[PDB]
Amino acid sequence: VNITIDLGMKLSGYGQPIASALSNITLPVYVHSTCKSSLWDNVFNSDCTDVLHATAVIFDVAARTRTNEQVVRSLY
Amino acid sequence: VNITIDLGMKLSGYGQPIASALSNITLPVYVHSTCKSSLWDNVFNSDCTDVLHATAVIFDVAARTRTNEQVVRSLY
Amino acid sequence: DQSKPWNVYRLPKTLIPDSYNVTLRPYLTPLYVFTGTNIVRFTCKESTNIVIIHSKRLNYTSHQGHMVALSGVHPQPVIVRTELVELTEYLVVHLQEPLVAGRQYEMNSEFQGELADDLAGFYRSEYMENGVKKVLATTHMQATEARKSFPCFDEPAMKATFNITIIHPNNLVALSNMLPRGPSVTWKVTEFETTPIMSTYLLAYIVSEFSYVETRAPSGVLIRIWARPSAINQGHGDYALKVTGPILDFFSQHYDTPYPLNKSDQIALPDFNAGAMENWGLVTYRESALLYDRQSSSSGNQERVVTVIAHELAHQWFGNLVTLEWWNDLWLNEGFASYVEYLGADFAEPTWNLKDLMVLNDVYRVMAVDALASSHPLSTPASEINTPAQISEVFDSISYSKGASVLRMLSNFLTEDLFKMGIASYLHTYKYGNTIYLNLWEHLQQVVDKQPTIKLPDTVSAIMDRWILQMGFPVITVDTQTGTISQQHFLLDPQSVVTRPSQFNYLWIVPISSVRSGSPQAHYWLPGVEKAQNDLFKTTANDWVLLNLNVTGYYLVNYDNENWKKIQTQLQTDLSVIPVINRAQVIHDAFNLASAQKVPVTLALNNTLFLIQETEYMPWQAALSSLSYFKLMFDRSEVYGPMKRYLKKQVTPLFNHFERVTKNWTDHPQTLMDQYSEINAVSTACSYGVPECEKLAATLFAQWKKNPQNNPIHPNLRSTVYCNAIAQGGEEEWNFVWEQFLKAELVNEADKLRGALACSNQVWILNRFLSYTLDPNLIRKQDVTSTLSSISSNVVGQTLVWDFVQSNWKKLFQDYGTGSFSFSNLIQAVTRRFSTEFELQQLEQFKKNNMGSATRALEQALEKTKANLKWVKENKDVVLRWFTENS
Amino acid sequence: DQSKPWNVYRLPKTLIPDSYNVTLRPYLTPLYVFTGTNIVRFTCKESTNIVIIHSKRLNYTSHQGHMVALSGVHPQPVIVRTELVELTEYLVVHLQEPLVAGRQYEMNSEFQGELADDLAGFYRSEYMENGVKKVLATTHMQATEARKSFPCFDEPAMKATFNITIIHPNNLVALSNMLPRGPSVTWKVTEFETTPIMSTYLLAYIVSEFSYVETRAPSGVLIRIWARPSAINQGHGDYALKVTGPILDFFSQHYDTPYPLNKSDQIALPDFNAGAMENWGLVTYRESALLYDRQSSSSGNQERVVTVIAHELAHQWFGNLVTLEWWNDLWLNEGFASYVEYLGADFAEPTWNLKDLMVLNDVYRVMAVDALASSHPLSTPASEINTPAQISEVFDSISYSKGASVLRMLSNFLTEDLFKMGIASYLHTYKYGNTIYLNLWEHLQQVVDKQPTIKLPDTVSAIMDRWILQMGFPVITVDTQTGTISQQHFLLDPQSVVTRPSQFNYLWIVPISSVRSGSPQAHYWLPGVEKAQNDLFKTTANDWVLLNLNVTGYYLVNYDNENWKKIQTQLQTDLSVIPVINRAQVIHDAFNLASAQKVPVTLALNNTLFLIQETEYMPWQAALSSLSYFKLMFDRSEVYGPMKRYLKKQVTPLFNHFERVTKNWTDHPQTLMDQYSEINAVSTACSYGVPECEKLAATLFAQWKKNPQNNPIHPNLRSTVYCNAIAQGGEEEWNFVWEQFLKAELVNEADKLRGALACSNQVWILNRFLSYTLDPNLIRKQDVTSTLSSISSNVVGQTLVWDFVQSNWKKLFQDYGTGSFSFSNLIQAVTRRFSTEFELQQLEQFKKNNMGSATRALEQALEKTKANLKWVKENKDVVLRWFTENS
Ligand SMILES: *[C@@H]1O[C@H](CO)[C@@H](O[C@@H]2O[C@H](CO)[C@@H](O)[C@H](O)[C@H]2NC(C)=O)[C@H](O)[C@H]1NC(C)=O
Ligand SMILES: *[C@@H]1O[C@H](CO)[C@@H](O[C@@H]2O[C@H](CO)[C@@H](O)[C@H](O)[C@H]2NC(C)=O)[C@H](O)[C@H]1NC(C)=O
Ligand SMILES: *[C@@H]1O[C@H](CO)[C@@H](O[C@@H]2O[C@H](CO)[C@@H](O)[C@H](O)[C@H]2NC(C)=O)[C@H](O)[C@H]1NC(C)=O
Ligand SMILES: *[C@@H]1O[C@H](CO)[C@@H](O[C@@H]2O[C@H](CO)[C@@H](O)[C@H](O)[C@H]2NC(C)=O)[C@H](O)[C@H]1NC(C)=O
Ligand SMILES: [Zn+2]
Ligand SMILES: [Zn+2]
Repeated sequence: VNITIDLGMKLSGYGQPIASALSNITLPVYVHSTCKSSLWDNVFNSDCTDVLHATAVIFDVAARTRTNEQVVRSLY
Repeated sequence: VNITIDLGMKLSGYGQPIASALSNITLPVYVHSTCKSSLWDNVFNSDCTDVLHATAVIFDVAARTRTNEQVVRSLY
Repeated sequence: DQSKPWNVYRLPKTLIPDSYNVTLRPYLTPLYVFTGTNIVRFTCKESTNIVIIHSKRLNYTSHQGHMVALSGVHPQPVIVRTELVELTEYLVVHLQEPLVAGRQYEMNSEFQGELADDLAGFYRSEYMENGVKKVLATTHMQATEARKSFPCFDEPAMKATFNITIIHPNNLVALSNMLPRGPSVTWKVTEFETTPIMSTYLLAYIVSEFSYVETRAPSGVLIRIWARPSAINQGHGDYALKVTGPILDFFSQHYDTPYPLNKSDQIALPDFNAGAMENWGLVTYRESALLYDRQSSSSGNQERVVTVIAHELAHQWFGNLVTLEWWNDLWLNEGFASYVEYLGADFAEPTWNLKDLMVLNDVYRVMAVDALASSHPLSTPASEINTPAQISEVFDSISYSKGASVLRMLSNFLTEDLFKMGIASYLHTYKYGNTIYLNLWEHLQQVVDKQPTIKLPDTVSAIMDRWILQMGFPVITVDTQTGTISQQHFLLDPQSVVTRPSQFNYLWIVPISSVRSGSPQAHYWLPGVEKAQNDLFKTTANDWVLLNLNVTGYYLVNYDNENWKKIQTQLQTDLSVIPVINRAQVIHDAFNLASAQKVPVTLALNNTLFLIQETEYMPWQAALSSLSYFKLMFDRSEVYGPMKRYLKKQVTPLFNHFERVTKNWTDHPQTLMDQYSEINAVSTACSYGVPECEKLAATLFAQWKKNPQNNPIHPNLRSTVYCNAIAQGGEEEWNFVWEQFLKAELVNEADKLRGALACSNQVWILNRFLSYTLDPNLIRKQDVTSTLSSISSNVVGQTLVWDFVQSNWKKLFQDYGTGSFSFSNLIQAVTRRFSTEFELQQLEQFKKNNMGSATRALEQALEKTKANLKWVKENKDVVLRWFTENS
Repeated sequence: DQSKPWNVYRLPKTLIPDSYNVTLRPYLTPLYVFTGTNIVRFTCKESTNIVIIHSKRLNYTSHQGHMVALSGVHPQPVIVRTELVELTEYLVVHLQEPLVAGRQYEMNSEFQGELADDLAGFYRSEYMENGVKKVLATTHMQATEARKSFPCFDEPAMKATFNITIIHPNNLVALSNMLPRGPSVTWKVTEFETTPIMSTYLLAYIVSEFSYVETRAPSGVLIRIWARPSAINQGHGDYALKVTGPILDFFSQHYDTPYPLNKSDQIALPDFNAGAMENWGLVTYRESALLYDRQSSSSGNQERVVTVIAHELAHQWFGNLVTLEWWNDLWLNEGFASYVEYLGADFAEPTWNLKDLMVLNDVYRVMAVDALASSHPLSTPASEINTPAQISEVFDSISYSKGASVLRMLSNFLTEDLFKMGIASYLHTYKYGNTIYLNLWEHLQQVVDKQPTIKLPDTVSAIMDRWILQMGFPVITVDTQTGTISQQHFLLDPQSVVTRPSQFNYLWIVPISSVRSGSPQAHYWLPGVEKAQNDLFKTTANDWVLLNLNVTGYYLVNYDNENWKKIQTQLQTDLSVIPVINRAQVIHDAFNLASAQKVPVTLALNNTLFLIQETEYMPWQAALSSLSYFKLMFDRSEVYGPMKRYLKKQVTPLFNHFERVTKNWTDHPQTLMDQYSEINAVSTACSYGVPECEKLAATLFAQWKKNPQNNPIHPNLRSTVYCNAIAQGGEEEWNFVWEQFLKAELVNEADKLRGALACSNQVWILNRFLSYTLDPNLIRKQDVTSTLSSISSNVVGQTLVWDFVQSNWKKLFQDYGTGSFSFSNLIQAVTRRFSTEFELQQLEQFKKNNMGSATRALEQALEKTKANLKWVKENKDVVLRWFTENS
C-alpha cells in the first residue's frame, strides 16, 4: 500500500553520499521517499541538500543517488 | 586539387595539444593531412601519438584535435 | 635533642582521641582568612604531665592567659605554659600535675587561620565563571595537612568521630562527609551528622555555589554529582551518574560488604591539580576528568572518566573502612585500587575489554623505571619515614603501578575466588581499624590452608617478600634444547652497577604458566634458585613454547633463537593461536632485551614483521612505543628514508581495512578497542605519507572550514585531521586554526587546536608561534611549556626551540623552576634528539656558561646524550641494512 | 740597499732589446720539465759595466764557466761574474769594461725550467678525455711571468720582435702568435714567422692535440676556432666562428684601422681559471665560455659567449697595438674593452639590445663597492707599484667596471663621432708604442677644439681628473620648489668616516641631462661647486623632472617628495613616457638612498608599486636585487607573511602575460630581453607560490621523468622546473635528479642539477647531501663550497650548513683556505642571515674558541651581523606595516 521510506544520508570523508543503515520503513503500492541528512552524531535533523539527495527504490529497499544505488534495508 | 597539409603538434607545459604555426601547406579538392610532433627545438622528426593527433580542416586551415580546433594558417 | 618529647616527629602514644567538635566559618570576602573553634575529647592511656598536639599556622586566642583551655570529664589541670614548636608543627601544653590514667579530658580552643591559594588544608579556589570571577572554599587535607585547619592528633592510626559545623553566607551551600542534620538556620549555620570512626586526612568540607544531579540506587544510597550550574544544565554530569551505581553494586558484591555510608557525593572542581582525592563520602575530582560532553569528547576521555570513578570508589572499602597503620604501607592501598578499578570499570562497560589495557597502562609503564639501578623497593621500615617530606616522597609511580602489578600476580596465582575470600575476611576482621600487610598475608594464608586444591611452594608472606623487599624484576631465560630455565636481575644499562644490597641476592620465587603450540601446560614454580631444569620447556623441531600468558607475572622472558624463529613463523601463519596480549609481549620483550644487548636488534625488528596482517590495537601500540626511540634517533639522517618506507608498507593494509569497515569513514566502531585501532591506523597512515589519509584529512578540513559553526569531524579523528591539514597547507589553514583556538571555550578542543598548531613546516610560522608563547593573553602560563614541547616534537622546530630556550633561560627558570617539576620535563623534552659530538660539546659549553636544579637537569641531559651517541654509533649501519632489505 | 742597481725592482734604462730568438722543447713525458735556448739582441743607450735581465727559476748551463755568453755585433766583454738575485728575480752579469754606447750586443743562453701545474709562464694542463688522461703545454705569461720561461727584459715598455721555434712530438700540433713558416720538419720542429713589435706579456704558444674549424673573412683574415676533436665534431664551435667575423669588421670600422695581423686563432681550454687572455693573434678562453651547444645551453650562455669574444677582440687594437707605459694605467685599457664589448656585441646581435644591460652588469655592480670608505681611486702614481704583488693588486673590479663607466660617460658627453675621431687619432699616432692617459686626453682635446658645436666647462683632462683621482661618486639632490641643485659624496653607511684625503674635497664636475614631463631639456654642467641654482630644475604643480637619462652619468639622483610623488603618479599612469633604464634607476636609487637614511624606506617601497603592469626585465631585476636583502633579513619572522603575499600580488599578472604570449608554454620568445623577462616571471611566480607555476613545473618534471633520454624542458626553464619539482615532491624526485646528476657528462646541465638538489624541504635529505659533499667521488672539490652555499640559501638548511661548517672547520680551512679566496666567500655566504643578539653571541663564542684569514673573515662577519641587527631593529615595524597595508 502506501509504503514510506525515511532514508538517512551522510557525506563521507572523501566527499561522497552514503546511505545510512539507520533508514526507516513504515507499512501502515505507492512508495514515498523522505530524505534526511546528518553528521557523525547520527542526528537526522537537516533536510537533504542537492549532493546528498537519494530516492528510495525497490526484496531489498535501496537508495538511488545521482551516481549509484546503495542497499539500505530488506523488507523480508 | 590534391592539397596537402603538414601539421605540427606540440605538447604544452600543462599537457595539452597545441597546433604549431610552422605547419606547411602544398598546392601542386581532396585534402590530405600529415601530422608531425616535435619538442622545444622545433624538429618535427617524430610521428604523432594518440594525444597529439589532429586532422587538417578548412579561408583558414585549422587543426581539429579531439577536444578543440586551432587555426594553423590562412590560404589567402 | 630527642630527649624532649616535643622534638620527636612521631606523636606520643599517651593520649588517644575519641571525638571532635569542629566549627568553621570561612570568610570569602578579602587577605582571605577563616576563624573557628574546636573541642577535643581524649583519654590518657598512661599518666603524663604534658600534652602535645599537631598545629600548623593557627593563631589562637588567650583563654585565662593561655592559648587553649583544658578540663576533665575533677582534678582540673593547671596550664603552666603553652607554646608552639614550628619545626615539628606542635602545640605543647605543660600541666602542673600528671594526668590520671583511665580518665577522659576535653580541650577547647579558638583559632584563626588563612584561606590561602595553596591546595593544602582549608584553602580557596578562584575560577572564572562567564565574565565574573568566583571564589569557593575547599579542603585538601591528605597526609599531614589537617593540622593546618584545626588542632588534632594528625596521624592515620589516631581514629575518632567528628561533629562538623559550618557558618556560610546564605547565597552558598556547604557539603561535608555526612548528611546535614536538617535545614540550615546574612549568614546561615549548617550542621552535619556525626561521622563514623575515621582518620583526619579523610575529612572534607566545601562551601560553594554549585548545582547537582541526584539519583537513588536500589540499595538505598543517594548518589549526587556536583558541578557548576552551567555544566549541570548542559548535562555534562550524566555519564558519571549513570556509571556510579553499577560500580557501587560491583564493589558491594566483590568485597562482600555493603557500602558503609548512606550518601555518595562526587564534586568536580575547575582547578584541582591533585587529580582526585578519596575523601569518605565526598569525593573530589577535577572537572576535566569527571565531566563528559557527548559533542566534543573522544573515547579516551570516557575511558579516563570511568576508570577514575572506579579507582576513587574502590577506596571506600579498602583504605577508608580499613586504614594503614603508618605511611610506609601506602603501596598496599593505592596499588590495590590501581588494580581493581579496571575490574570495576569492566563491570560498568562489559564490551570494552578494559582489563587488557592495564598492562600497557601500568606494567610496561613501570618496568621502564624499575629497570634502573636508582629504583627502590615497595616496602620500607616505618622508622625511615618521619619527616613530612619523607611522607610525601612515598607517593610515586612505583607505589601505584608496581603495587598493582604484584597484587594482580598474587590474585592470579591464588585464583580469584580465594583472593576475594581473603579480602572479605580481612575487611570484616579489621573494620574501623588499622593494619599492616602481614595481616592480609595471614588472612590469605588462612584461606589457602582451608582448601586442598591450590598448593604453593611456600607461604604467601615468604613469596611476597621476594617481590616487596627488593627492587627490580627478573628476566627468565629458557633453553628449549635441554629445557633449562634460569633467572637474572634485569637492567636496561648493560654497564650498570647496582650498589643497593639485597637479602635475597636478587633471586625471586616465580610463578610460570606456559603453552605448547597453543595447548596449555601445567603451572610451574621457579623456586628461588639461579638455574633449574624441567621437561615443560623442552621442545622438538616442530613445537614451541611461550611462557608469560597474558603477562600476569612481573618479569621478562627470553628464549633461544630457534624458539624465536618458530614463534615468528607461527605469527606469520596464524595470529589467533597466540593471545593478543602475548603478541604485544613478544615485541616489547624483544626490544627491551635488544636495549640490554642480550639479543641482536635484528631479532626485535624481525618480531615486528607480522604487523602487516594485524588489526588489533595493543601490538601496534607496543611496536610504535618501541620505535619512537628509533624515530628520535634517526629522523635527521639517511636511515629515515627506508624506515618510513617500511612503516608505510606495514600500515597500508590496516588503514585500507578500516576504510572498508567504516564505509569510507561514515560509520565508526562502537567498541573501545576498535576505536583505538582506527585512531592508530589513521594517525600512522597520515604520519608516514599514505595518500588516502592525506586526501581524507584535506577533505575533512575543507568541510569544517566551510561551516565552522558545526564541526563535521568526529572527535576521535580531529587531532590527526587538524595536524595533517596544517602540515599539508600553508598560512591560511594555520590562521583558521589559530582563530578557532582564540575563541575556544572548552578545554579539550582548545588543547587539540594548540597541539595541531605545532605541525607547521614553515620556519617563520614556528618562530611567530614561539613569539606568541611569550604573551599571557594569547597562551596561558600553565600551557606554555607544553606548547614548547610540542614545537620541539617537530623536526623543523628542534633547533628553533633549543635556541628559544637558550635565549630565554632566566625567564623560563623564574616562571617554571621555582617549585615545579615542569622545568625539568621541558629540559628533558627539548634535548632527547641529541646524539652527536657537536651537540654534546654545545651542551657542555652552555652548562659551563650557565653556572640549582637547572644544572642537575643539564647533567642528566649530558648523560643521556652520551648514551644516545654510543647507541647510534653502535647500531646505525645494521638498522639501515635491515630497513633497506625489508622495505 | 738601493745603491746597488740589482736591488731595485724597476729595470734600468740603459739597455733596450730589439729582437729575440726563442727556442723551446717541452717534455710532456714525466717530474715534467722543459729545456730551451735563447738569444737576445740589445742596444746600449748609455755606457754601463753591468747587465741586468729578468730571470725566474731557470737552471742555466755553464758557457766558458758562466751561465750566459755575451758578444758584440769587436771589444768582446769579459764576464767577471754572473749571479741570480731571487728577491728581485734578476740575472746579473758583471763586465770588466763599460759597454760602448751606440753599439749592439747579443747574449746567448741555454736554460732548463719546469712545466708545473700552476697557470704561470710555460706550464702544463692535464684533462680527462674519454677514459684517458691527456696533457697539453700552454703559456699564461700576463704581467710579470714571461721571465719564468726565458730570460728577457720583462717590462711592457720594452718592445721587441720575436722569432719562436718549438720542438714537439709528431703526434701533437703547435700554435703561436704568427703563422708557421712552412711544413714542420719522433720529434718535429715548427718555426713561426717574426712577430711585430710587441710586449713580452702578450706572447703565447701551445702544444696540444686539438681540432679546429676555419673560415676566411672577405678582408682576407683567416679565423680559426680550436678545441678538443670531440667538441669540434659535435659542432660546439660554430657560433663563435659565426660571430667572430662581424665583430672584427665592426672593430675595423669603429677604430678606423684594419686588423693588424693576418690570422685570428681562438682556442678553448678545458681548465683555464683566468677566464680569457688577450694574447696577440692567439686568444685563449675556457671551454665553458667559448663553446655553445644548441641542445643544452640557455640564453645567458650565448650572451656570455658573444660578450667575451667582443671583449677579447677589442684588445687587438686598444692594448696590443698601443700598450700601457706602466701597470698603473691598466684601468684605461681594461675599462675601455669593458665598454666597447657591448658595442661590438650590439653589432653581432642587433635585436638583443645588449647596450642596455651594461648598467645592470657594471654600474650597479661597482657602486656597491665604490660607496665604501675602503675604496680607492682609479689612478695612482707609477712610483707606488713596484712589487709584483702590487702589480697583481691592480687587477680588481674597480679598474674594469668604474673605468668602463667613466669612459662611457666621457663618450656620451663628447658625442660618439668626436670620441671615435679622437680614438682613431690616438691609435694612428702611437702605433707600436706606449702611452699614458694624458696623451688620450690631449688627442680628445685636439678633436674638441677643431669643432664649434660642442662646448665644455673646462678641458678634458681637468674634467677627468675629478673622476680618476678621487674615489667614490656623488649624489645630486634637486629641490624643484626653487630649482636648487647640490652634490655630496655618497656613502652607504651614514656613520662612516672617510680618512682618505682628496685634493678636490670630493667635489665633481658633473654632466647632467634631464627631461620635463617627457620632453628633453638643455644639457647642464654642475661646475664643481657644492650648491647652485638654475631654472631647468624648477617645476610647477603639474610638471616633473628626471635627470640621469639612461644613467649615462656615474652618480645618484635624489629629489624632493613632491617630485617623487609626481614620478610615481606618471609611472602608474603611463610607463612608456619614462625610459625603461630610468624605470630601473628610480627603484635602484630609492633603495640605495633608503639604505643611507636619506629617504624613508616607505618611499623605496612606494617606488615598486608600478611593477604590477610592467613587462620589461630591467625594472624587475633591479627590484628583486634590492629586495633580496629584505628576504634575507625577514624570511624567518612574521614579516615574511605579508611580504610574500605582496610579491605574489605583483607577479601574478606578468606570469599570466607570458602564459598568454607563449601559448601555454609552447613557443618561446626569440629576443634576449623577452627571454630574460620570461625566466624572471617563471622563477618569481614559482618562488612565491603561484599555483599555475607549480602545476607547470610538476607537469614538465613528469614529462621529463617519463622519457629521460630526451629532455622536453626548454633549457631556459630547466633550473626553475627542477628546483620547484624537488621542493614540491619528496624522495623520489630527489633520487631521480641525483641519479641524473651522477651520469651527467656536460658541465652546465650538471651544475643545474646540483643547484636544484639543494631545494629540498626535508632535514634528513639535506643532511644526507651534506654527507655526500665529503666524498670526492660524488662531489668534486672545486664545487664543494658552491654546493654548501646553495644549501645555505635554503631557509631550512641555514642551521644545518652552519653546524656542518663549525664541525668541519679544520678540514675546510686546509682544503680551501691555503691560497684561495673561496673560503672567505663561503664564510660570508653562510653568515648573511645573522641579525639577532643570540647569533652574534654564538659567533663571538666561536671566534673566541677558534683562535690567519679565518679570523679576519669572522671579524668581518661580526661587523656585518651588528649592522644587520641594528637595521632590523630600526625597520621591522614600519616594513611590516607597509607590507600589510599594500598586500
Ligand atoms: C558528636 O555528636 C554525637 C551525636 O551526634 C555525640 O554522641 C552522643 O554523645 C552524647 C554525650 O556524650 C551521648 O550521651 C550519646 O549517647 C552519644 N550518641 C551516640 C553514642 O549515638 C558525640 O559525643 C559528639 N562528640 C563530642 C561531644 O565530642
Ligand atoms: C631476521 O630474519 C632474517 C631473515 O629471515 C634472518 O636472516 C636469515 O638467517 C638465516 C639463518 O637463520 C639464513 O639462512 C638466511 O639466509 C638469512 N636471510 C637473510 C640474511 O636475508 C635473521 O637471522 C633474523 N635475525 C635474527 C634471528 O636475529
Ligand atoms: C728574427 O727573424 C727575422 C726574419 O724573420 C730577422 O730579420 C732579418 O734579420 C736579418 C739579419 O739581421 C736582416 O738582414 C733582415 O733584413 C731582417 N729582415 C727584415 C728586417 O725583414 C731578425 O733579425 C731575427 N731576429 C734576431 C736574429 O734576433
Ligand atoms: C607612500 O605612499 C603612501 C600611500 O599613498 C603615502 O601615504 C599617504 O600620504 C599622504 C600625504 O602625502 C596622505 O594624505 C595619505 O593619507 C597617506 N596614505 C596612507 C598612509 O595610506 C606615503 O606618504 C608614501 N610614502 C612616502 C612618500 O615616503
Ligand atoms: Zn588512590
Ligand atoms: Zn680585458
